[PDB]
Amino acid sequence: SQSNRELVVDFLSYKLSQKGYSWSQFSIPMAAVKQALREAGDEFELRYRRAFSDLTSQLHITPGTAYQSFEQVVNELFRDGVNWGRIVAFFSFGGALCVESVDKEMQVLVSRIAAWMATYLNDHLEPWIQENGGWDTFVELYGN
Ligand SMILES: C/C(=N\Nc1nc2ccccc2s1)c1ccc(-c2cccc(S(=O)(=O)NC(=O)CCCCCc3ccccc3)c2)o1
Repeated sequence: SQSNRELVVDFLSYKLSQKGYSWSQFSIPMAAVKQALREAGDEFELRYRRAFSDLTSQLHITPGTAYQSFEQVVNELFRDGVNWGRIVAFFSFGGALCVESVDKEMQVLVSRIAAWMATYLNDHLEPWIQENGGWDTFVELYGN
């Protein structure tokens, strides 16, 4: 999808803005999915992410690191399969890897992390999203 590409892009830009970094590595129901996912991600970071294993601990992200490394770590969010919260967490996770990377002046890694997210979302998560009524059902379940 291209739709999903802009979600990842929307999410990462919001998060970089929010946490105080440049988001300029990045140059209706869709504004509505964006919002719902934005807020979802904030609620997950606020209330919940504290409980989980730091998956950022299990991926010292560096210029050498490739998609399989990424994939293998995100796979830990989905050993029991996909659900909406785990998808929210997946976006959280990416945002996190963007904050660390800019915090590590590797600002260029960002767009690549966004590449990986769009690949991972599209290869593994999409089959579930569609089965479960797509993003419009997420919004209905997590709006406001
Ligand atoms: C380890 C991990 N995440 N780690 C992360 N690290 C970072 C760092 C930065 C940003 C995001 C993350 S996410 C992980 C695995 C699964 C999930 C997850 C994410 C979102 C939602 C959910 S959830 O909604 O599906 N909830 C759970 O999985 C917990 C439910 C536990 C029920 C246990 C139970 C047993 C028997 C009877 C009743 C209940 C899981 O996170």
